[PDB]
Amino acid sequence: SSNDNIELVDFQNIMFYGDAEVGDNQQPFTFILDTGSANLWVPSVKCTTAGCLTKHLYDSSKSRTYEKDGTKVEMNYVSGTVSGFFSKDLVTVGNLSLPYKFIEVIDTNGFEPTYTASTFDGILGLGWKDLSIGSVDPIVVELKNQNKIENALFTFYLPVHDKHTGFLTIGGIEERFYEGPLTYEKLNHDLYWQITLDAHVGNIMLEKANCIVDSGTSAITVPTDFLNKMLQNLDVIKVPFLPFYVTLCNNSKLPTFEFTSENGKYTLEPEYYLQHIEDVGPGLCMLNIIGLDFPVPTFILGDPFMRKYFTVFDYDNHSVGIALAKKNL
Amino acid sequence: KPFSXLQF
Repeated sequence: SSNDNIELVDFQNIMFYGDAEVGDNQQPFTFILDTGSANLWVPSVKCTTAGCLTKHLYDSSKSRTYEKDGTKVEMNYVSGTVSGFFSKDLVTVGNLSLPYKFIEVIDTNGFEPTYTASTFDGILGLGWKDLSIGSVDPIVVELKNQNKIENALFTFYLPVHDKHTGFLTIGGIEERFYEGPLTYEKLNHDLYWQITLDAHVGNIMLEKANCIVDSGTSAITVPTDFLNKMLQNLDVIKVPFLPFYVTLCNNSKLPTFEFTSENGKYTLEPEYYLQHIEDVGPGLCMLNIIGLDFPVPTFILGDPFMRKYFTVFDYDNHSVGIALAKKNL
Repeated sequence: KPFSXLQF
């Protein structure tokens, strides 16, 4: 109530979105609210690539507040690349506004076929400054300095398909979202929302694993080596060439992720990473887990995790809070 | 590619 709330809706279960506007005239865009990146871009009316033909385009010539920058920038994500140029204008998230430096994307070719397929216009990073390009302070941070929000923190209470919507809450922790104690974990760097936990999936163990709480990832990421072992006798096939794992939804050998710290124990039961796919086969399910290797063992605690656990991203305390989410408001 | 908008 005394905080900024953005509503979250989840359609297909690939990636949920949020709305926000750029420009003094409230030009509307659909954003992926990404804690894994630190920039905010929108497809420009200068965009020449095909992905833009069906997206909401920003037209700087229609906003009084627009302010030209022009320096070229490129964005590289795990899933793709987009390019354009910086610009400056009034960004509005929820019921708060502020002048901000964003990217007008004119080239999407390096983000296909995902971009055209998906139904979002751009991305809105919610990470740390160091991670950004063009030394841009996080929105939530700026909002705080400007005395526009109580605290420099934001929370995620993810939506669940065809059940209840979600919320991005800026500046305050609302207890309405969870139950039980909220256990804070320290970051090991002010780059990613990355903390250290022990990963004990079944009989496989990774002590002091690098963990990234990330709203921009639809799956649970795991080091390929670890995924292979982890599933070694649980009656789970890996598609011959296709990077998926199909299994029976009822498969009693499905494991439960268990990450532990001094302050908490977080578990992710099958019910949180199983994707029914009757179409393919009656009783079949695909695991929402995927391999992704970093130079140091790392897991990406994606949406499946944040969908069970309410999370607090606290800049002032350089830590991430975790609480069991209320199944319904 | 695994759907992840983490940047490097």
